[PDB]
Amino acid sequence: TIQPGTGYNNGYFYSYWNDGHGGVTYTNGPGGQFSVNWSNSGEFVGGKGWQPGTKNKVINFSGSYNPNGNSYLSVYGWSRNPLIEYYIVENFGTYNPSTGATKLGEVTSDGSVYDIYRTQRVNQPSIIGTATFYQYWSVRRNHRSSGSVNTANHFNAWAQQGLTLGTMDYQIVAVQGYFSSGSASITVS
Ligand SMILES: O[C@@H]1[C@@H](O)[C@H](O[C@@H]2CO[C@@H](O[C@@H]3CO[C@@H](O)[C@H](O)[C@H]3O)[C@H](O)[C@H]2O)OC[C@H]1O
Repeated sequence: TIQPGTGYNNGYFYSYWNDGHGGVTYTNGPGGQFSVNWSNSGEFVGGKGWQPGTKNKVINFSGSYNPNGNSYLSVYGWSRNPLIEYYIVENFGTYNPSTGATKLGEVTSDGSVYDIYRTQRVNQPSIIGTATFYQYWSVRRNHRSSGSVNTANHFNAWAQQGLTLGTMDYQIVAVQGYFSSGSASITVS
């Protein structure tokens, strides 16, 4: 188990963040592996990947994802200038993050159709401090906890629809939770 923060572990960049609430354990394992076990958590996001991401990375992931409540499993990362939090959501718990959001298209990639959305966070934490910024979403219709994500297909379709990214910051497979419980064990490559 590690403190929230960022660094490298067995060759992979990791980011682990929470809102301080308690109830989440993040573990870096061998190779590209990480595990998250949480019980009546606050908000948190943790996973392994790269710093910086690229616009055409093929990300592979495999393992087990057992949320009990509000949680996502996503390729997750940020761009700078413009500041964007983005999500290629492969699975989730009790909440589809695109509920109520404006649908801005579809993309077919890696065995499923994804629905595309933009949302906005207002004065929320970010990689550069409290800010108001857009989120880009690709929400997979066929949920899964293993597979391959051709991020180019998503970034290109986003750009097509006017969801353009700035300079890439980190890019990970992440388990996210908001006041929920669960376990996950995920291996990235
Ligand atoms: O030490 C600083 C960190 O705390 C900062 O980390 C980022 C803070 O925001 C994270 O994203 C938020 C929560 O879950 C998301 O879905 C919300 O919209 C986000 O508001 C991101 O995970 C962290 O990396 O990074 C900069 C540091 O100075």
